[PDB]
Amino acid sequence: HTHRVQIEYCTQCRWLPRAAWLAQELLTTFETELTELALKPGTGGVFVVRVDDEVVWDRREQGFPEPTAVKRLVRDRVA
Amino acid sequence: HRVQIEYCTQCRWLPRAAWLAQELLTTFETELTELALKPGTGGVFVVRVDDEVVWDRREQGFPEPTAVKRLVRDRVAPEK
Repeated sequence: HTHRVQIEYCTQCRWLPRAAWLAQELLTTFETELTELALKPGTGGVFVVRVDDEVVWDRREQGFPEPTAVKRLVRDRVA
Repeated sequence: HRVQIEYCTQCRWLPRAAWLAQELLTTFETELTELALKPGTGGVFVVRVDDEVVWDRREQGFPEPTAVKRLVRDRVAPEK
């Protein structure tokens, strides 16, 4: 466990459940490479995934975080 | 306010850890800066609030939502 992942979801948009889901998807696939995964309540329309402080996925740029797509971008950062 | 949940990875406790995270984040969304899930060793299941352990499985058993939410409110901000 050496890398950290963070998911910032828009709280008002009731996106906690999908954030939680993604957290489970990522933690189950990268449990051995992640030191921890954090959920950060966000402002409005916000839904971003960060790996080691670096943004890897932004909703209003790449759309909905499809598991596969986002898991591939997260893996590259933890080859 | 930062909360952390360390669950035993080998025990396949990710799902229950994720559930609790949702329970706590939905009740304390306005008081928490973030809630983290930390994969743990064996049989481990503890909840921490501001680095302070508030719930430990092999001491208080399964993290019943109400019980644990009350202890978390106690650290964060004692309201109803």
